[PDB]
Amino acid sequence: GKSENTIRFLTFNVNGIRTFFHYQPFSQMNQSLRSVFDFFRADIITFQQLKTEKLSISKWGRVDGFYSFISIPQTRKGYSGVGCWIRIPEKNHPLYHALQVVKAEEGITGYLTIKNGKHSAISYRNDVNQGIGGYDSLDPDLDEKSALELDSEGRCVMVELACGIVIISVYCPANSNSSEEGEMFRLRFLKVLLRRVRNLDKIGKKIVLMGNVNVCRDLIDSADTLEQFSIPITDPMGGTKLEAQYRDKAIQFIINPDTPHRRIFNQILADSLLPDASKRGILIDTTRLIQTRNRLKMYTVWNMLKNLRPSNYGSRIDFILVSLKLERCIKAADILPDILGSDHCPVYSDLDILTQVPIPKFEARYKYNLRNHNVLEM
Amino acid sequence: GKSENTIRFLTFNVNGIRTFFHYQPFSQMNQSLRSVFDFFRADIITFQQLKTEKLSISKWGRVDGFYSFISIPQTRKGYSGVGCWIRIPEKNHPLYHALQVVKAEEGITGYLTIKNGKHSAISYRNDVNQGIGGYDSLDPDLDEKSALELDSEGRCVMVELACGIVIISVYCPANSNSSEEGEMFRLRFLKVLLRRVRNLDKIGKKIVLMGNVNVCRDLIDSADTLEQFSIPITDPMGGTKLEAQYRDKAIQFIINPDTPHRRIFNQILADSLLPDASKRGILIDTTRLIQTRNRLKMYTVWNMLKNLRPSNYGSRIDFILVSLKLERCIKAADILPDILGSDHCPVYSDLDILDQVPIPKFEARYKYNLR
DNA sequence: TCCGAAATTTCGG
DNA sequence: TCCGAAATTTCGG
Ligand SMILES: [Ca+2]
Repeated sequence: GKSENTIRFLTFNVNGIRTFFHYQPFSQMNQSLRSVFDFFRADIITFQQLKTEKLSISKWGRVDGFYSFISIPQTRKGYSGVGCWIRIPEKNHPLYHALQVVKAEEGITGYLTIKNGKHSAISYRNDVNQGIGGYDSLDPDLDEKSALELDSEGRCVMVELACGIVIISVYCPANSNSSEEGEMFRLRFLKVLLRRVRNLDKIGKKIVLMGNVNVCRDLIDSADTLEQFSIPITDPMGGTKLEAQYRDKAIQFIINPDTPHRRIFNQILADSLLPDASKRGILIDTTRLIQTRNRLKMYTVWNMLKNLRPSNYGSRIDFILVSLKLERCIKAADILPDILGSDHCPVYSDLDILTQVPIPKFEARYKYNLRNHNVLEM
Repeated sequence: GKSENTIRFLTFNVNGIRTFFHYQPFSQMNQSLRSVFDFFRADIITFQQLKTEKLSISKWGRVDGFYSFISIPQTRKGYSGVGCWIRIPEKNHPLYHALQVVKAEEGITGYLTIKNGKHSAISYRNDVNQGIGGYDSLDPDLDEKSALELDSEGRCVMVELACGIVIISVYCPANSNSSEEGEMFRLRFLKVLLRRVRNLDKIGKKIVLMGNVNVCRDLIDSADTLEQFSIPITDPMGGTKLEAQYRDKAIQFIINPDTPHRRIFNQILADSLLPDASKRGILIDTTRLIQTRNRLKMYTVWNMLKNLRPSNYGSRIDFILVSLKLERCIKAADILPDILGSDHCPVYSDLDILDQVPIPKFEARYKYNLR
């Protein structure tokens, strides 16, 4: 179970929020996200790949006892989409002032807009009281046209708490078709994201970056590559010995020039296998911290398989990454591969952290005007 | 060489039956389908994508010694079109009573009509002595309008023999423009067709499904996808080694939710790569059975505009599928990539059957009113 | 006579 | 990467 006064972060690539509610035990919960969140005993939850539409936000955006922040594509339906939910504790709770949401933002670039008046619209970069900040040079040749296109697929939601913690929930592109246009989009997204994180860290923000990064960081987290190199997994807790016996191949997995995204992602992890990780990384893999590097077969995705978790198959591309200043707060971190309903499994981590501000305009009830989703609309 | 009890099935996406007669050796046959069928020594033949018109049926629908069953669009000329031809054996032949055509049908839904009199027509679903059967719930919400729309492009011809064999000749939609409405039409056509196959199989018919399915079943039948995954082909007979090293991509190819037509086609294949194919599928890929899964680059279509036929870079979308009840009959099966005349190549399979009547009204002489 | 539940087969990933 | 969810077939008062 979870401790009494810790915040449980939960990430889950549901691969269709409507479809995941068709599996036990969630099929018994009448499509109630509140029942799901109480089932996992979670307080800050992010769901990636919602595959939803604006009409359905009247259901996923109103959760009793929670704040809802949801980002979907502007026009394309049933594609991508990220949601983040912050539990509202009671006034007599010690984490009441900590879990106060002071800001909320959509995207990584800051060029996305929020309703400002009748026909007016202002982006997050121009409003310092609503934008979280850290937009200082995310890319060398980044104009508004490319930044809006980079944020056009509903892949990021940002939430800032009163205790100075910025939660960044991402569903990074995967480039599943192996195209040149898709690979450049993937690399540009990752570089802008990690740069945005580095900017917020210099300002002094405690950063929790979690979600589906679609990047494998170490060789031991790739069932396909371990079979390609004929490396047998005999000891389920023999990860350190495997990385010592195959030190050369473990490093080649990261710095492989055919896969620069693996190198870019490792360059921000302080606990990376690269020797100079502690001199350049600022984020810590919470799951690898608690489970250690000995645990093998610690996979969070089994592509296209929602009903079974086969052996010798799968990867780990779902993470909960925290700033160095939050390493001393990690009390628990694991995965839940027995949960069915998606080709991904949930990942959770418990952190011990221990005037009024209006609700941010990006809250789902305001961003999507849920008070008007009535009969003619539905 | 073939025995006396051997039946040669042949399928060919001619892509314009008039244009296919321009190439060797068919240009010296004076546009005689009888000469073409004798050239292949074939007994049951289906040509897809005829691109003909009602005026020209008087030639393609009157083949000496053959029954002719041709389906074309109602109004659109030079588009789609399917034809099936059954050889009429002599009375001194052991397969004379087996090759008797007892029924014939147009389309997959049965909602199409047939001539009955003067200003009065009846569909195949209402007449039991003309319809083949198996119409029981082919789709959840299928009305008369959407079904006739599904059978409006002349893409299917069904023929039932006296020995219980039902030959289904199809030219399934391809969705070339890659539109949302076209993908739904393709998916609904493929679902209704395969459901009609399972219904006729439960009734007890020995089904032979052949034609242009426009769907790749396995990764090894797609030069495009093999190059996308950066899978080189060195040994032309190393299909088992390729599928073993790339087992993940081979299975993800079948169950990929982004390409559901590949999943739907696989569920009816008894020889599908999935673990439950033996209990779940009812059809056998004759070409894959005889050529085995080792033969790579067994393509039946190539992009002519990109000149990919010389290098044998293409796909296999043309099949001859048979019921499990006909499994022990398959004596030979191969593709014929050396035959010119189209951007596809023919496919054949030999079945040993080893086992008068009024001609159906859908025959070409009755359906299109021939003198 | 509608109703539903167990048993069974088929489906999608 | 076989497995749970969906559909259907069966059974009976
Ligand atoms: Ca709780």
